[PDB]
Amino acid sequence: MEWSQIFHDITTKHDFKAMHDFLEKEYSTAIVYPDRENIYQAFDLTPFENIKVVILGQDPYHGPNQAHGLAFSVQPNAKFPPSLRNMYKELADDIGCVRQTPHLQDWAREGVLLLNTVLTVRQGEANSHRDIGWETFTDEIIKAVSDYKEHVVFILWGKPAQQKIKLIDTSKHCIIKSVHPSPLSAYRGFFGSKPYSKANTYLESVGKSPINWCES
Repeated sequence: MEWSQIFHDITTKHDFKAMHDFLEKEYSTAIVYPDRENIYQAFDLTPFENIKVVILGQDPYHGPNQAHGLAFSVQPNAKFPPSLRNMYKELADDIGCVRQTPHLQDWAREGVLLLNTVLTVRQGEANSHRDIGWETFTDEIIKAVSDYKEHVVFILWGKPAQQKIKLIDTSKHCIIKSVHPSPLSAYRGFFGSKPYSKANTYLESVGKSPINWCES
């Protein structure tokens, strides 16, 4: 099973023509992030067969040079997000490594699908592309991962991400949940939650190799 087949099935099931037309207009008319060639970078770097972990995000970062198609990741020489800083602090406390690389392409290559639920945003306007169709698309992605894979870890940070438990078959997959790494919630259960080692313990228990969350 490959993403091309899944994407085709989704675009067959639902009519995305109005969404495609809107995004065409938006990219030619406004400043939309990430760069268009990166909208599906999570999928490009983590082929369907390689998925071991899914981490859900929100919409992309909306500042220059930040977003590049992976949830929570920023490019080098971009403003560094507080949630990512807290993810890295917990990683250092959990696994032990201090990451210096600001982007998460390492994690994607290891099999971590870094899936925003909304895949575009206008510059400087958080949530500007909410409710245009992306949530239908990314729900169907989540469901396809749950349906066609076995023994994947779904890491669901924050209540909105946790609503997606309805799309996940908990008899075949692991769910790790906690509050979100944002400063507004991190001190009430994200720090000390050890999601990275919990994910690896699960993967090892089902005969899979762990994620290398550290610098490569």
